[PDB]
Amino acid sequence: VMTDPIADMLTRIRNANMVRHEKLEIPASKLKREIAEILKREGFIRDVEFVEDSKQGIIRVFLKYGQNNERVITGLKRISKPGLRVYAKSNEVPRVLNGLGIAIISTSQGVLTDKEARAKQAGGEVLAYVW
Amino acid sequence: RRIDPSKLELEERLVTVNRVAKVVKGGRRFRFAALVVVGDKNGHVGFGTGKAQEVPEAIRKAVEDAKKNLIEVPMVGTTIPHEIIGRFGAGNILLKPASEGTGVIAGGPVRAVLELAGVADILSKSLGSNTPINMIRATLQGLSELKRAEDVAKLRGKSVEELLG
Amino acid sequence: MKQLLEAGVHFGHQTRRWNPKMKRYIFTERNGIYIIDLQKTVKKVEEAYNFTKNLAAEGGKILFVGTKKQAQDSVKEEAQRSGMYYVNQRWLGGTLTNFETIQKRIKRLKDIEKMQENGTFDVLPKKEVVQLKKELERLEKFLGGIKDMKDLPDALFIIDPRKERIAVAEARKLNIPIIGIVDTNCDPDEIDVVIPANDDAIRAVKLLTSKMADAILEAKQGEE
Amino acid sequence: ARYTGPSWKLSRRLGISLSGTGKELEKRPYAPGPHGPGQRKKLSEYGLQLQEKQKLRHMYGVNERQFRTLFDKAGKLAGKHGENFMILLDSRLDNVVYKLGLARTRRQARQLVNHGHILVDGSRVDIPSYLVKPGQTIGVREKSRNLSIIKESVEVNNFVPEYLTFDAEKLEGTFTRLPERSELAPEINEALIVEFYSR
RNA sequence: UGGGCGUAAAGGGCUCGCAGGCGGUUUCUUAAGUCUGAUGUGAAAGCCCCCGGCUCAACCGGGGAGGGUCAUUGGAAACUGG
Repeated sequence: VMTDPIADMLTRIRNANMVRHEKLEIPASKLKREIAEILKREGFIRDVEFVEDSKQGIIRVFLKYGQNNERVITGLKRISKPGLRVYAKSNEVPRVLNGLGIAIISTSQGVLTDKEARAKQAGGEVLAYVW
Repeated sequence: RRIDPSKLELEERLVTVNRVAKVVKGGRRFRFAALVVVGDKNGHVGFGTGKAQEVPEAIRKAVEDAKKNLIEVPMVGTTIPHEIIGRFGAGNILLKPASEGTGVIAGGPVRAVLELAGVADILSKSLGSNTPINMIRATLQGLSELKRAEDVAKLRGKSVEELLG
Repeated sequence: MKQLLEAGVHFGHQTRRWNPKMKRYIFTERNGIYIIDLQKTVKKVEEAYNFTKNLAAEGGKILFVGTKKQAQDSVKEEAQRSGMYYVNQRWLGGTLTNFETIQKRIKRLKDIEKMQENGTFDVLPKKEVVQLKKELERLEKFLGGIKDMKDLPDALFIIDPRKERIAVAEARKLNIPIIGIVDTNCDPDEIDVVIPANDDAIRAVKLLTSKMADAILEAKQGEE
Repeated sequence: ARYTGPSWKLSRRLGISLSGTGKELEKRPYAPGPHGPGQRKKLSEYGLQLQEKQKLRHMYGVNERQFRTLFDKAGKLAGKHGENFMILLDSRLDNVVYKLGLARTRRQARQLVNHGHILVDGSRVDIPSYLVKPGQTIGVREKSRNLSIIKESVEVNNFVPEYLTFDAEKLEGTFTRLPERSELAPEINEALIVEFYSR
């Protein structure tokens, strides 16, 4: 029953990849907009734009698509989940899908990519992996 | 893909062969079934399932069927670029990148198609059903799944080869 | 290049049978039948025009599939005008895929055609030549289009992909690009160069195959 | 343990003249035993594994546990596995001895080491398996310089390995540098020998 | 980490509900969990790393590494908790 908005947004983007619609809407949160900005930096998605309406919402996300068909992301998963806490020391963080994939790791400094996290040497909760 | 050209001869090493029987009124007709796979050891691999009453006919049908299809099989640093999981027919298989000295590590026929890949090293493990056919179809569906990280980097405008490795 | 006036009577076709995936091609509902968006037709026919213009320089052969009633009548005249090979009635299985067996078929046609005049007649007993003659009559209709081809086509035309979805599946089984008109009940994904327009009308196939045959005759006109 | 059989027959089991290289094989092209006139049958994969390992083994004559020891100790080493493994096999004293041309075959060279004919850094070493540190000298020792067999070995000429150097006038030579894999050309694959020990 | 439960073993007959588990968004605060530095200890031997010594090896030794929901203390506020 709406147990976690972020995992919900992840099944939103994965189903969106499955249905190949140009865009979809999600309810607002700064936690959501920040990591969405991280995906905006990674470039897997073309654009994200919020549209205010009382109270929360509503962000509209535009999926990017390749020049030669093919899904831009071959996989996406949220290792973190309620009822099973997870933690990661700064040196312990995996480099998923080797050099292509990037971690989405919330830290005390904020959400960070695994490269930026390795540079900052800052540990934190691992929100999700995208590849 | 695009397309599937077949312009290079191969030794065409065999992976499996087995007799098969079918009941018919007045007896039991026999037909053989043999799987054979092709690979140039230049990063191209294909598969061929050929059944026939006669063994040369079966292996040659497997040859033409192997000729019918090929896989791009990406290979960065003389090894598969990234780890993958591949279930098929309740036949999962895991593959991982390995150190150059590690050598090829797999089951039989999947080691055969990997030798056809020409790759000098690999981690691999069978899961679920042990039958060779689904192991080959899954391993090669996984090879088809494989793509260079540099290729995906070409697909989008970020930077060439982000993370080191 | 096709003009809008040529599209002026060709608007609309199927309803109820429509595939959702082609909804982008659809403009709006009316009465019952959906109306196709004409501008998108102008774009796809434009790209098809540049593409067909590109094939003529290659010298590549093209197939003209045709099976349906009140549509097959046009492709015959358009093919006789183009000089290109064609299909009059129902497509036979494996004519594209089997290749060599069909080559044996046209070889048999060429053989019996020689049997008509070399003097095979008035030698064999009459019942046998009467049987083989009717068999040749069975040959000429199905093979009248096969007589002009031997190599696998660089591309193939189709009057209705849903009728030919298995043959289209064969061309996809190969690597051959597929030009062809597409209805709302048909799936666009099977055809790399769709032509969203009606086909059940004789004029519907007629004008499109006319503009295509004109583009081919014009592109081939340079020769040299 | 080691030697006790024909050994030449073992090379016949290989089908390859290594080692070698002086085995003729051509004198009896057929495989050893009654089945040799008949066409060869393809070996089972694991049987090909053991055949490959054994094929690498006969040139050295090394014991199973010792060869396995050099193996896993080589694998413990960082870097290329087959390179460190082959150079570990090449680090053995008796291999440097036979490659130095002191003997027609490695086994008698091991016997000459067992006699202690061969000094290391001017010091006698009766153990064939002794590790070869770079820059160490290898000689016939002054007491043993005069022997008909040793001179019979010295009189024969052969091309020197790049990693070693030698002078017959001094009857002495040394291990100048660690061998490259490119320098040696074993008939055996190394990916296959590392393949055998999968676990 | 690393399996399931339509028909192979396997969804409780159904429901009400304590304990328990989980739980929308905005803002501030707290620093429990968490992240990080420093300190104390986690014996030696042994395992691992680089070397030395019994003729090599086993065996033996030098330094380093390794190992705690560990303890003490200074910070980080995004997440979870108050």
